[PDB]
Amino acid sequence: GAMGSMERASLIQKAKLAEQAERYEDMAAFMKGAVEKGEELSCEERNLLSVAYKNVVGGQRAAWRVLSSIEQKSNEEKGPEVREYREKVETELQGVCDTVLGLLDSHLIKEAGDAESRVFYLKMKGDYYRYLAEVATGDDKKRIIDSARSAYQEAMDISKKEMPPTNPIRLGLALNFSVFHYEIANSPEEAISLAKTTFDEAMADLHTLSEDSYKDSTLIMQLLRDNLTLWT
Amino acid sequence: GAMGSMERASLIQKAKLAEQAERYEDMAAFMKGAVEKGEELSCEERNLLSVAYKNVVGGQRAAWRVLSSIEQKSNEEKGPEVREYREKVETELQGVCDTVLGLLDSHLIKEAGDAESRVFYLKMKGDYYRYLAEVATGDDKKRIIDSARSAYQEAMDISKKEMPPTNPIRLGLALNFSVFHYEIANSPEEAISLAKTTFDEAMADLHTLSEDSYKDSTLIMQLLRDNLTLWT
Amino acid sequence: AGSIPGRRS
Amino acid sequence: AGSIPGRRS
Ligand SMILES: *Cc1ccc(S(=O)(=O)N2CCNc3ccccc32)cc1
Ligand SMILES: *Cc1ccc(S(=O)(=O)N2CCNc3ccccc32)cc1
Ligand SMILES: [Ca+2]
Ligand SMILES: [Ca+2]
Ligand SMILES: [Ca+2]
Ligand SMILES: [Ca+2]
Ligand SMILES: [Cl-]
Ligand SMILES: [Cl-]
Repeated sequence: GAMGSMERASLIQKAKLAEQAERYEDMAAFMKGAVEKGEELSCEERNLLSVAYKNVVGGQRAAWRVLSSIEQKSNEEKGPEVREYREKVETELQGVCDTVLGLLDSHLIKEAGDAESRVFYLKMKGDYYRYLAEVATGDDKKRIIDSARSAYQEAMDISKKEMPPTNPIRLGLALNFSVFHYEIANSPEEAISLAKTTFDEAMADLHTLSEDSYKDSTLIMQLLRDNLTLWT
Repeated sequence: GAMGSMERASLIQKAKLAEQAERYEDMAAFMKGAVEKGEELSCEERNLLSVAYKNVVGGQRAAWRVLSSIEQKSNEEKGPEVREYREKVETELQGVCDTVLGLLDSHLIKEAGDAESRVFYLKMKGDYYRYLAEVATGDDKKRIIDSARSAYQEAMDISKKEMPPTNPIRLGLALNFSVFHYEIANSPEEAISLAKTTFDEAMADLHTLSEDSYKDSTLIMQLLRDNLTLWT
Repeated sequence: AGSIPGRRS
Repeated sequence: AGSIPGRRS
């Protein structure tokens, strides 16, 4: 495509430079170009792809929330501008989510056979449908929510069969799916139960880990605990 | 142009919303559209224009500095990618500076007759030539530096004739011109002298000010003092 | 509530 | 060295 004339290795190198320069839109474009080369991604490359788009959509989500709050307060007649601009940001956000979902569907997920890669991509699929669900209101909102649920569920089923309970991808997946239950699916008890069981099963497997693996698993356990403290 | 079909007042309103949402590229596009309506800008509108572009170029400058530092360290052969990507960011930065300079030349400066508006725009002109000078290396670098100097100098001459020494635009102009002398023109003694004389003449006029004007003038005086502490 | 960050920081 | 910020903050 747009990056079609640049070497895969140069796109990866430039994505790393873009992250150091905090140029996340560039980073996402370089990683989209890398995915479109058609080869599978390594662990490090999957993290570059996720970092790039998570930062781009994260900024859009924060702007959408600011605008949505102003719009709800307005509803003196300020005219159509707040709604129009919220709609503009919302369309942009939806476009980025559609782009990421399109990369996952063409063809990252179908080529991912190892449990670590397949879980990583299905967790991303759940996350980008979740971001679509945060702004959805029309006839497809139920279907968008169900698409997030289904992706997270398939990732959970693989992770519980193929990864230890301290694996950081398994932990991050459970963290994000618990956020889905609380914030999207109106299922706070499911969210709390998932976070608690995940935390406790990870705690019981920490004894198997090296110092560096322990650091990763306990970092995500603390995120689970932080949500549990907020929710209880 | 691109915003040609949106009302001036809607562009201004959306620029204010974009700032609240930290969407500075949008903010700059809305303000470019407002300027292109052809009317003069009010004080508040001039500040929206400056905030928008100062934030956009400020992010580009920070990214260029990160990339330029990596490039200088590289000069193992990492291939052409660091230089190529620094060049990409540099071209983008130059393009934004050219856009702002084009708005000032067509036709903000020529229509600005009041000292406050004309000084504001000439200070901006000096600043965007200064940002061009930060990345310049070729046959035009001397001419770019001189263009910044000339704009700042004309602004200084008007400000000293028409504004009190505590006026915040006069103070910010002197602050920025002193940064020009230190960082661009290799004239640290001129930079120190300008900052000191500006600070002292403002101090001696604080007694004339209301509480709110005093707050503005002392805030910029502290910036002058912070630079003097760094430079001495 | 927080979701997973892109980097450990 | 610092130049003028876009807003007082
Ligand atoms: C979804 C997910 C979960 C973990 C990882 S990681 O590679 O183990 N890693 C990098 C991303 N953030 C993070 C936080 C805490 C501990 C480890 C990580 C990647 C993706
Ligand atoms: C270049 C310049 C200088 C002052 C101003 S201002 O409108 O007085 N104002 C807003 C921008 N930043 C600022 C810092 C301290 C005190 C006042 C201000 C605008 C533009
Ligand atoms: Ca495969
Ligand atoms: Ca006029
Ligand atoms: Ca949340
Ligand atoms: Ca500086
Ligand atoms: Cl809009
Ligand atoms: Cl490039």
